[PDB]
Order: sequence, then C-alpha cells, then structure tokens
Amino acid sequence: QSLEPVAFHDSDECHVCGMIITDFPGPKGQAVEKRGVKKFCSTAEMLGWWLQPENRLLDAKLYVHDMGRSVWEKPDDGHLIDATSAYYVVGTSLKGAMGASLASFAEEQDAKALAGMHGGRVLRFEEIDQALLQEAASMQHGG
Amino acid sequence: MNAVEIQGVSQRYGSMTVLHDLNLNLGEGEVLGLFGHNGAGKTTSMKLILGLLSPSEGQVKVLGRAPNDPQVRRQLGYLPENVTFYPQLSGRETLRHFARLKGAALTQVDELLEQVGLAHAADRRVKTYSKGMRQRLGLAQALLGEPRLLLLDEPTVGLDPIATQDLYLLIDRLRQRGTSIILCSHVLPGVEAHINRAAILAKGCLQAVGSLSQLRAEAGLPVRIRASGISERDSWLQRWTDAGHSARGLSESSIEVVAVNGHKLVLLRQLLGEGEPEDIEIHQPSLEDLYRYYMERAGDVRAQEGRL
Amino acid sequence: NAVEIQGVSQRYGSMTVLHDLNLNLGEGEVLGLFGHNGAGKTTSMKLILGLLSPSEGQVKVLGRAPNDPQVRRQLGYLPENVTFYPQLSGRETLRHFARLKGAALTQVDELLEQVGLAHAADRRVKTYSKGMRQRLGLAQALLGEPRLLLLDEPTVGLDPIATQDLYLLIDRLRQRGTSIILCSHVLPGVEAHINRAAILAKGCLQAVGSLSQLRAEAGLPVRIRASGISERDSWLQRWTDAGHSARGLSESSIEVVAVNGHKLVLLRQLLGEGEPEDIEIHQPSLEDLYRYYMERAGDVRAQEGRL
Amino acid sequence: APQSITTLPLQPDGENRWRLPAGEYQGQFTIEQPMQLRCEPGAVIQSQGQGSSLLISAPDVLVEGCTLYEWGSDLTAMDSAVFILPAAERAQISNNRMRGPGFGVFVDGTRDVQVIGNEIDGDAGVRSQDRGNGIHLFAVSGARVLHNHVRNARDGIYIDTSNGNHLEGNVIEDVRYGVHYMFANENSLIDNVTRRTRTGYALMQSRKLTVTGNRSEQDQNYGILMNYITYSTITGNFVSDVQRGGEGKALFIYNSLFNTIENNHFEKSSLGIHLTAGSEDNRISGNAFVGNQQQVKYVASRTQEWSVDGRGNYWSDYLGWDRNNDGLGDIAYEPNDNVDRLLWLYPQVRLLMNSPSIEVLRWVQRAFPVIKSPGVQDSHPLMKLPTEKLLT
Amino acid sequence: NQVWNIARKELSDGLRNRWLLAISLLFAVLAVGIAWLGAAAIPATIASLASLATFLMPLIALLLAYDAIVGEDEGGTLMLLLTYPLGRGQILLGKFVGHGLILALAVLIGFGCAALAIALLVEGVELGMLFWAFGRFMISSTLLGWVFLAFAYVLSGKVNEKSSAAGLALGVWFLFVLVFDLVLLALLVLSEGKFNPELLPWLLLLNPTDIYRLINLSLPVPAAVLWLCLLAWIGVSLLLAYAIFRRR
Amino acid sequence: NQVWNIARKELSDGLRNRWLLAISLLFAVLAVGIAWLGAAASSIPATIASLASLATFLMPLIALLLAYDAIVGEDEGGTLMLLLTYPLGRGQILLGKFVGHGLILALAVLIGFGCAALAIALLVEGVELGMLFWAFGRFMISSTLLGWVFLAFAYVLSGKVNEKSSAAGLALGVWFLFVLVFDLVLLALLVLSEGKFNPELLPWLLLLNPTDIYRLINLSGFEGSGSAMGVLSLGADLPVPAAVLWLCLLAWIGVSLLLAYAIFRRR
Ligand SMILES: [Cu+2]
Ligand SMILES: [Mg+2]
Ligand SMILES: [Zn+2]
Repeated sequence: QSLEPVAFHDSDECHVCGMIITDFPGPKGQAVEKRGVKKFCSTAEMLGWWLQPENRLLDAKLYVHDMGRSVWEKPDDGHLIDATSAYYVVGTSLKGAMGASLASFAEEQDAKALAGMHGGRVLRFEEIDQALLQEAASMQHGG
Repeated sequence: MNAVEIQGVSQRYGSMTVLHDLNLNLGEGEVLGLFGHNGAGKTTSMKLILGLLSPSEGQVKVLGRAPNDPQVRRQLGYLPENVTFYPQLSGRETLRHFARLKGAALTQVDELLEQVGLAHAADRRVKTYSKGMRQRLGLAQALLGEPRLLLLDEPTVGLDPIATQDLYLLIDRLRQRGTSIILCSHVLPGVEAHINRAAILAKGCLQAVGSLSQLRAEAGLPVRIRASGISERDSWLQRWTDAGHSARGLSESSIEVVAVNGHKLVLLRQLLGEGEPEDIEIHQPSLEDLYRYYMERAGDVRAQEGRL
Repeated sequence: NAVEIQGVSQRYGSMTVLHDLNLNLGEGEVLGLFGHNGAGKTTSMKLILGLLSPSEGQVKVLGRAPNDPQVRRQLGYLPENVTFYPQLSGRETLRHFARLKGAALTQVDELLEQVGLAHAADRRVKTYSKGMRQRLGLAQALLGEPRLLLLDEPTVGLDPIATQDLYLLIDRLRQRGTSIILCSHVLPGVEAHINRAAILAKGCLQAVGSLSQLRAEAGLPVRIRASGISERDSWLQRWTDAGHSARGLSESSIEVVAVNGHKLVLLRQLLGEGEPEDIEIHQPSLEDLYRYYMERAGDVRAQEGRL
Repeated sequence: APQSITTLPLQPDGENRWRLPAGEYQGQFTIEQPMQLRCEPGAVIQSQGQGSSLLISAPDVLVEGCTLYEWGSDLTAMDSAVFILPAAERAQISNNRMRGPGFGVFVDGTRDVQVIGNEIDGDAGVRSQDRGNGIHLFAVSGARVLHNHVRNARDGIYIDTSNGNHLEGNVIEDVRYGVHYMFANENSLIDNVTRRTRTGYALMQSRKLTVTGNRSEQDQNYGILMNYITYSTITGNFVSDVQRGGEGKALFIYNSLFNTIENNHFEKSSLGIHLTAGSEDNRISGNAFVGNQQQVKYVASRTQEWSVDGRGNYWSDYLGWDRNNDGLGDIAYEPNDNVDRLLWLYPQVRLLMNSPSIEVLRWVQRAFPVIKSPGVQDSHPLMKLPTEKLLT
Repeated sequence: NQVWNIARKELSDGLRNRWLLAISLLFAVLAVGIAWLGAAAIPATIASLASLATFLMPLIALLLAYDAIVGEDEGGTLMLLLTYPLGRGQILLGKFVGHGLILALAVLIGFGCAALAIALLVEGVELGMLFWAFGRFMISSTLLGWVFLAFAYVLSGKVNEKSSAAGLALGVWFLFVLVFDLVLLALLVLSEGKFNPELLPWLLLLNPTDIYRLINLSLPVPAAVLWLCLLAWIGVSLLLAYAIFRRR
Repeated sequence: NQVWNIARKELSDGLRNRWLLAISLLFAVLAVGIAWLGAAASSIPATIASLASLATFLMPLIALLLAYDAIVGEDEGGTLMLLLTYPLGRGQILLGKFVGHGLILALAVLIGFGCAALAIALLVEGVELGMLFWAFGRFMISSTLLGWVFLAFAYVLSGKVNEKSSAAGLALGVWFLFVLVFDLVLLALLVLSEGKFNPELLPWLLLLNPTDIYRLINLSGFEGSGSAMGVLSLGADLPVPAAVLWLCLLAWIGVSLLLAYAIFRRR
C-alpha cells in the first residue's frame, strides 16, 4: 500500500510546522509510510524530516511534485514523482514555504533550465544533507 | 496363609536379567532375611515386593493381592535405608504428616513417639537429630496403623547398642501378633539371633533358603573353638597344624581352633585334659560364615590373607 | 605400651564430661570402645588423637606427647563418615594424603591394590558408594606403616564379604604389632575380633579387660546344651543337686544353666565321662554384657516394646 | 461603502480631532483624512456582515475607543475590521472592542503603527481555518502592538516579513497559533501570555529576534515551535503544562542553528525539549526542566554539551549532590540512556519497555560506560531553581 | 483426599524455609520503596511494580520448588512415599497446591503492604480503581508464579542430583526473565528491514514473563486470550511435569 | 613444606569446578567484548572504568564461589576432622587454602586481562604498547588483590558458620553488600543529604569498601569523564596518595585473614 501517493486537501497540515499546506507556492513533499500518510509544507521541510535518524531506517516512500510539468504557484496533485529519483535545483530566488527553495524535477534539463535562469546548481537526492539545507536557507532568507 | 508369595519372577532392565527365577514364600509370622552382595537381587526384590516395580516375567502376591492395591499399602510398613526426612519439620509433625496418608488414627502418634523413645526429643527439628534418632523416627512411621508386613532395610545403622536390642525386642513382640516381617541387613552377626529363616541370594539367582539349622546342615561348615587362658600358644599352635586344623594365636595366651566337626570332641578334651584354660568359647558356624560359603559356591573367589 | 591414658578428667563448661579414666592399651592388643550414654566414646576418641587438650590429667601415645608430629605420622584415624572430595579421583585423593602424612608415593598403588578399589580408582569420588568411601577411608589409614590405628565404625554401609576381609586385614596388622582401637556400635559382630573391651558410660569407665574378664566380673548364665548322652537318669538331676537348673531335654540332651565361674568344672564333669557327643556352649554375648554394665551404673530397663 | 464623514462626529478640538457620540451605525466606513477620532462607550459601529468595516488610508490617525461589530469574512479580499493601507503611516488603534468573522487588525506596508489595548473576539463556529487573523502584520517596519486581548481568531498574531516591532504584554486565548512569525528578521516580543492554544509560539524562519518573558499556559501539543531561526535569544520564557491534543513538547527546536536559550522554565509537560538532529551546537544554559515526564528528546549519537561558562540547567530528576558549596552540581547529568533512544528509533520496543531486561540495560549503562552513546549531557548542572521569579 | 494431606506438609515446610522468608521480606520492602518513590516523587507505579514482580516471583517460585521431586529423592522419602496409598499424580498436584498457596500468600504480604503505602501516601488515589487494578495485579502475579512453579517441577524431575537442579533453575530463570527479551531487542537492532513488525506481538506469547506485563498494561491480540495463554502455560507444563514424574 | 602439599589439592580441585570454568570464561568473553567496543568507538578512559567495573562484579564472585565451602565444606564433609590428625596445624590448612585458591584467581584474571590486552594490540591500530602494558599490568596485580580480599572474606564466613547451606547465604550477603549495596547506600546518603551531611568524612568512607579502593587504583591516570565515576567522584577529595591505596588494599587482606585464622583457631 506504500505505492500510492495520496492527494492533498485544503485542510492538510504539515507534519512538522503544522500549518496549512495548500496556502503556499512551491512543490510539496509527502511521505507515505503504509501505516499512515504524513505530509509536508515544503520539500525542504520533508528533507529536514528525512535526514533525522528516526526516519533513516523507516521503510516509507517519499513523493514530491514534478515542477517540470506544473506551474510553480499552484502545483497539481496529479503527476507526483518519486523523490529519490528526482533532480532538485537549489539556490533560486523563488519563495518556497518553509526551507530553502528546492524545486523538484524529473527530466534534469528543466532542472538545468531553472539553474541557469536563476543561478543555481542541480543536485541529486543523495547529495542532500543537513549541511546543505542550512547553508541554502541562510543564503535565501538571510542578509 | 503367606504374606509374600513370589512365584517365579524374572526382572530385567534391558536385555540383561538382573534377577533370575526367584521363588519365595514368606510365612504368617516369620522373619525373613534378604542378603545380597554383588547383584541388585536384594534391591530388586525390595521394589518387587512393594509397588515400585512390576514383574516382567512373573507375578508377586503380597497378602494375596497385587502389590499396588490401596488395601495392601495401608497394612504394610517399610523403612528405607539412609532416609532423611524434611529437616524443617518437627519430629511429631512428620509423624502427623505420615499418619494422614496411611489412614492411621491420630491417637497413635503420641504412643508411637513413646514406643520408639522419641518423647523427649519430639517437637524439635529433624535437622537437629542424630543418624540414629532418625531411625527411631523412620521405624515409627512403619508401625503406623496395624501393619502386616515390614520391610526393614538396614534398620540398626547408627543406633545404640541397647536400642538395637530393644528394636529387635519390639520386632519379636510383633511377630508374635502375626505380622510377618523382612530384615534386610548387611551386618550379618546381630541379625542371626532374631532371623527365622535366611534368604541368602547371589548376584542373579536365589542361592539357598531355609532356617539356620537347615543351612548349617546342608552346607557342611567347620566349627570354631576359642580357648583363652592357655599356658603357651606355640606349644599348641604347632600341634593343631599337625592334627590338621587351621589355628591362630590371638593374644599372649588365647587361641582359636577351626575343627572339622568329627574332630570337635577329641579336640575339646585336649584342652580340659592337657593344660588349663581360663575360659572356653565354642562358636557354631555363623550366618556370616555361611554367607562366605555361598558366595564361593557361585563365582566370587576368596581374597588373600588380609586383602580387602 | 601404645596408648597410656592416666587420670584424665576432661571438663568443658565446668561439666566434667569425662571422669578419671585410666585406660592403658597394650602394644599388640585390639581394644574396643563402646559408649552410649555419655560422651565418653567420643571425647576419649579425640584425646588419643591429640586434637583435644586433657584438662586435669595426661595422655601419652606411643610413649611420647599426643600432639608431636613424630607420632602423628604413626597414627591412622578413620572417622565416622567421610565424603572426601567429590571432584577429585580415587588416586589423587589418596596421593593427597600420601604427601600430607609424608609416606612414600609408591604406597598409593599397593594400597589401592590392597583395598579392592583399583578398578574404581581413577574415577571421581561423587560416583562412589558408601562402601567405596569406607574402602577409600581405610586406605589412608594404612598409609606409611601406622603403629596405632583408630577406627570409628569402619564397617558401616559395607558389603558383608568385605567386612570379614577387613577384620582379617585387621588380624594381619595385630600380628605385625600395631595396636588397633575399634570404636563401634554394632557390638554383636565385632566381639569375635577384639581382644579387650572397654565399656564406658556416664563419663566413668565402667568395665575394662578381655571378654573372659567381663564374664568373670558379671555372674551370668550360660547354656550348656549336650545332646547325645547317657541314660537320661540321675545324671540329669545331679546338677540340680549341685545348685543349678538342668532341664532334662527329651532327645538325649541336657541344657544346664551355670554361673560361668563354675563353668569348666561342670564341663569336665560332663566330658570326663565318655558320652558328651558334640555338645554346645552358649556364653553371654557382648550385647548382653553391655546391657548389664549399662544397667549397673545408671540405666533402668525399658518396657516391653518402648525402644 | 460610505465614509467616516457620513457619520455625525462632534469636534472637541479644532485640530482635525473628532468625537463620535453614543449610538449605533451601519455599513462600512473609510478614513481618508488625518482624523484623531475618539468615541463614547456606546459607539457600536456595527457593519452588516460584508466588506472591511473601518478602512484607513490616511497617515497619523488616532483611532480611539471605537467598538466594531460584524464585518465581512472574505479572507482573500481581506475583509478586516481595521484595514490600514501602506499610505496610512503611524496609525494608532487604541482600546477597541471587535467581534466579527474576519481579520481584526490587518495592516500591510505600514510604518510605526501602534495597536494598543484592544479586545478582538474572533468567532465561535468556524473551524479555525477561515476565522482570519487576530492582528495580521504584513511587512511593517516600526510597529508597536501592545497589551491586546485576542480571543478565538485563527492563528493569533500572524506576522509576515515585518522587520522591527515589539509585541508587549498581550493575552491570547483559545486560538490555533499564539504568535506566528514568518521571515521576521530582527523582531522582538516581550511578556506575552498564551492560553489553550494548538501551538503557543510559531517561530518560522525569522532570524536575529528576541523572545523574552513570555508565558504559555496549558497549550496543545507544542509549547514553542522554532523552525529555522538563527542568532535568536530565548530568555525567561515560562512554558507550562502543554498537554496533548504531537504528544506535547514545551520547546521544539527544529533546524535552529545559533540561538541563546537561557533562564526558561519548562514545567509539567510530556516532553521538556525536543532537539532535532539538524539543530546542534547552540547555547542552552540556565533553564529549569521541572516536572516533565521526559526531559530531552535527542535522537543522535553526537555529543552535545548543554552548559556555557560552566553553568548548566536545573533538572528535577537530577539525583546528584553538591559537596563544595557552589550552585553547580558535582556529577554530570545525562538526560537520555541508550534504551531511551531505542524506544524512539524503533517504536516496537514499547511492548518490551516494562521488561526487567530493559531495566537491566539501564543499570548496565551506569556500570559499563563503553556502551553509553554520546548524548545530550551537561557538565555542572544547577542544584537550585534559577527561575525563582517566574513561578509567581 | 490425600492431595490436601500432602499439601498441608508443604505449607508448614515452605513457611519455615529461611531462604524464602528473606526474599519474601525483601519483596515486601522493595514494593514499599517503589510505592514510596512513586507517590512522594497509580498507572505510573503499577508498571514499576510489574517489573519488580517479574524479577522476584519467578525467583520465589524457583526457590520453593527446585528441590521438590529430586530433593525428596535425595532425601529418600520419595521412595518411601510411593509405597503409601498415593499415586504419582497426587504427590505432584499436592505439592503444586502447597507451593501454590505460599506465593499466593507472598503477594498478599507483598502487595498488601504496597497498596497500604499507596492508600496512605497519595491522599486522593480514587481507591475504586485501586481495588480493581491491584486485584488484577495480585491474581496475575500469582499465575506468573504458578508457571515457574510448574517449570520447577519439570527441571526437578529431570535431574538426578540436587546440585544440578539449582544449576538448571538458575538457567531457567536467566532464560525466561532476561535472556529471551534481550534476544528480542537484539533481533530488532541487527535486523530491521527483514523482521516482521506484526510477528513480534505474537512472538511475545512464547514467554510467560511477557504475557504477565501485557495483562498489566490495560495491541493486536485481545485481553481474554492472554488469560487463557497464561493458564495454558500452567496446564501444559504441569502435564509435562506429570509426564516426567511418571518416568523415574 | 606442608603449605604447598595442601595447595596442590586446591589448585587441582578448583579447576575441576565446572561453575568456576563457566564464569571465568564469562570473565574472559566479556573483557574482550568491552575492549572491542572500546576499540570500535575510537574512549580510552571509558574502557578503563568499565573493565574495572567488570572485575568488581566477577572477581568477588569467583572468589566467593571458590572459598565459601573451604572450612565448613570440609567440616560437614568429614574430611576436616581427619585433617587435624595429620602432621599439620590449623594455620597451614588455612594459608594453604589461601595460596591454593589464590593462584586460581591469579590465573582467572591472567586469562581475562591477558586476552583483553591481546584484543587491543591486535584491534586498535597504533596503540601505545608502553601505556598498554602499564595499564594492564596495573590491572593484573590489583584484580588479584581484590580477589584475595574476597577470598579472605570467605574464610571468615566459612569458619563462623557451621552448615554449608547457610554459608552460601552469607556469601551471597557479602557479595551483595560490598559490590552493589555500599556504593548505593553511599549514593543514597549523598542525595538525601544533598552533599551536606559531612563535607570531610564522606570521602573516607570509600576506604571501608575494597571494591571502591580497587576502582580508585585503576582510575588514577584515566579520569576522563566525570559522570562515569559516579559515586567515585569523591576520590579526588581523598588526600591519600596512590601508594596508600595499595597499602589499604593489602591491609584489607591482612586484617581479614588474621580474623579468619583467629576464628578458625577456636573452631
Ligand atoms: Cu508559518
Ligand atoms: Mg558540589
Ligand atoms: Zn510544513
């Protein structure tokens, strides 16, 4: 039952920050656990939750949005790719919900499109670590 | 009427037969003596008479019944060897524990504590008892109720020299009532004065049964004449070897001479005639002397002069 | 003179548990200590061994002090019941006593062949019966030529062939000249082997001496059964005319009751004539002599079935 | 949508100062001129239920003593009670009573506005998803919101990207969030009281701000939630008895790198402090972790000293001594075992949590320190209560 | 009935055991000292009392009955008792009644002094819940003790010497209290992506100390199966002990 | 000499005790396991305070398992009353049992800390072999002395009692009191008084427990962390040097052996 990304409702709070998910732009990650689905207000808040040692061993599928086939202000539930096989761009000037703006893609050229259009660098899922999330959020919402 | 009717049993464990073709018949007031050295034939015939084992090739009839019926064991006492009871209980509470199981009346525990001589040492713990004081307790539970058969396995170990005689005095009172019992000892002098008929058995089989007069008549054994208070030893001691009698010298003036029962009269007159002993003791062939004959009768070669 | 106890009166707690005994033991005699009422059997057993101090009196073993190591190598003591060391073997247990007594190491094989234990040697003592531990306990007593054995019930739990072979081994050591003290409680059975008895009770030594001496100091009946006699006649009643009770038994037999100091003179009265024909004597036993001497000091006879 | 000049205001003073008499009114109203209007206590300006009731577009307006009632509820068109335009700089909204289903005080793009002493009762039936904010502040520099009384709104005092402003002494009751912070760099908030709230203090992505002296009485599931706050300062906060309705955490530090967390008082909660793995190496010293059923939750194996300058925190379950008579304890205090983090790493161990073998494993760590994972210890913990003033 | 006449012996012999009375005093002291530090410092203290009675009630049961059969065989009274009008079933079942009422009294002095330290040091304990949570506690602690009593009859009947009976009764106490649950914890840490999560509650039924705690915490299984699974640990192991005792 | 002839028995009788060889292999398989966990984390002052805590739980246990039935186990076995009728004294069959059981503890910890040192020089790369030999040389000649203390304790409680079933009850009482009750009574005295009962008497109570003097010897050079010491944190407040801590450990033997001889002399 872990194979199914469930859709988002308007009354869907984040797992961490607890506020309303669909009042925000940007891709919205969620985590299907196969014992209960928990959702997130931003993809950087999902990756902040994923890198904790309670959830490294947790067998749960991660699903983020496909921003190569969606408008950035209102992402449809629709195409919702697997988050391990994505291509996150970082460092763009787009205003995400909580963390740094991590636009998720699936085709890596559209990830290279937004990287050159804003001054960012494409990076895979395994290159994401907690030294990078705190570095990228400080450059976005600092100074 | 017979108490124990062992009719041709043969008890085995695996393939080896530890007891082969035992055939006994204990009377209604007799005292039987089971003596065994190598084999478990003494030990297995204990368990066969009780309900502990089952005859694999025969049957036993204790009081005309099977040995494991409840009407049998209410009239059967049994004292095992080296028993130690529950050490935290009292002496009286142990008998009041055993009186409930045999169905005995509770007006007998005060008597039987007095009847074995534990009235002074009752109401103390079993761990503060002697080895002989536990035998007074262990005999007391065998006399609970009105028993018809007693299996005393080594009853006089650790006991006083007087209290072992009063035990046999209590025994010889009981067989006059009609309670035929079984002595099972290893100290063979001491039981021969109170045994009625011996049942000396070998490693496997049953060697010989009968009274002491029958075993002395069947097994031709010599006769010991102990002569104390003679003039010299070697004046007579070199002479009995020439007359054909193995004689030793026991002290500075005392000898014993092993006659051959045809020489016993003429060797008797050579002491009162020649010389002057201060006392003359004549020993019959004892139960212990009959016992070593029957071991020689089936295997069991005698050891050296002093070996074992 | 092996054991010379002279004037020992042992006290503890001002209770005078032993009272002024003078027990001299010969250099080849085999004594027997039998005691029931007091602690005289067990206190005098320790006093010879030197592990107890004689208050108000002296004990002299082998002509020297009882606690010198020069005489403690010349003793052998068999205690009451000794489960020795249940993890060791038979040989290693006896070799452990071989080093302690200072005897030669070559005796451990000639004693485990002596006592019938060589098949059961090199095996753990927890798989030994009570007969084999008494067999093993004797083997340390015969270690390195003991001049004074001291056995405390050596025949308990032991099979009846080997009990008789123990006393024939005891009889071999008497002729070698080593005195033996037999402290036992199975008195019908040891009276064929001792040379002098020592009945002590209520502390005081009641009687000492040989078996014929105890019957001399205690007027007791004997049964003289004489089958195969003359004409069953005035010869029967003539000892009733002598002051006895001669039962005229039917089958050409007399049963005379005598007083045992007039014992042999009635014997050669009978066998001086030509028809004794395989008579029988019945002297009082050590069992009956024990109950007389015990009753003479403090004891009263019990009831018909009271013990 | 009429204007404020369509009412009947009696001038007390001729410096554009007006005074509205007692009596009800109707409809929306608009301020376009700098009018220092005061009000009698019977000035119930009750709108009909649509539109922003008192829109303000002019600078230097001292609105005082009004009583607004039943404005609109379209949160997308921002149907507020007091809408304040970006051109309406330095507005004062003093001592007002409000009851209506939308925003209480919606300001945006304003400077030096002072929202003082108001009572804003939000709603009763809406599901706390469309109630609107109590005091919404949207990117304002200079604001002074002081000593209000917000009840039953949605997410209390929402604040978005407003740089320098004070939140002093306001009581916030029965709302979803107590004070919400979004990207508010160099902020400040003092002595606020939050009661019965689904999160007492939301501190989301706001750096360099001072959170001091605040109180949180009986909130639900989150005492103070801090996400991505850097160079902050948490001094003197009293967080008490956050019951479930999360399991109840008095302080939940999530991805906050540098901040000074001193002299706080976390009292009678289920979790005293939750420290995530990403938020490490920040000065946490001098707090009072009293009465909590589990003091620190720290699922890591990295060591984390919790004592700057040799002074640590007071712990209620600190079974230690003090031989040399200073304030500090003598033995260090590890708040977490290894078996206290096996329960968090694997939730199936909750079935085995009462076993004696687990109770053996608590003793094996105290005897054999090689199996002790490096935790969240503090050398020199405090012996007495440092927050002797916050209990009053 | 002679199952009671031999039961009156084991009450009188078990209550004079100095080894038991030291532990039953230490059980009652530690039940007060947990209740004192659970009140001054009721579901929060009944879990710490469950970890206490999982330590000592297997230890009390194994101190009583490790020498029940083989201690009588070494004493020689076992061969004497079989010659009485008594089956081998009535000796074992009568010892189980006699040793059973001892530790059914050791929880009435154990928790009878622990519930007194709760009813007099909380002042507002709501005692209507006390007499039902401790009534379920005293019954379930006795049934835990009756399992290890029946475990002690299995290991006593198997061995032939009293020294090796205590070497197995210590081994049974190590295995069923604090080795079986440590290999449950060990399995989870070493294997986390292979071990079934659902299987572990079912696998908790192979340990009567674990079933003891599950009826003091009230879960895929219901409550009523655990009462019938704790009684199944008595009824199987007593039938196993009777099958061993008939093969001596 | 007679003291060696009775030592050769106990050296060959304790080595056939299967309960010894189980829990002396348990001391060996744990001293490798502690040193393997101390090698995988690198750390150094935590594997010293834990190895010294391992020999606090086991070297009193092997010593009391050996010698609780040394005198009274021979008295009710009958072989003690025989032994006094041999050319010996009571001082030779006690000092000989102390030498005989003492070489077992000298071998039971040479196996344990011997393989623990070989599980460091072959496991952690680049360890100081001079510091390793000195630290585990100090562990060997101080865990025997802790073992010889509880060996001499067991002769006191064997000569005092007169039944072997009651000697095991006293040996369990001595093992619980000195190992894991006196460190907790002293802990409970410090918490309930909040360290204000006596600021100068309380460090001297560590010398009334030989398991704590043993921990103070091995934790001399390696303090490291503070909470790992726990109730040993008063050891900095003891003004005695390291040589007196050896001498107070030897004095725990010599008083409790002379008491063991004076009890046995009036047995
Ligand atoms: Cu937010
Ligand atoms: Mg201090
Ligand atoms: Zn979120």
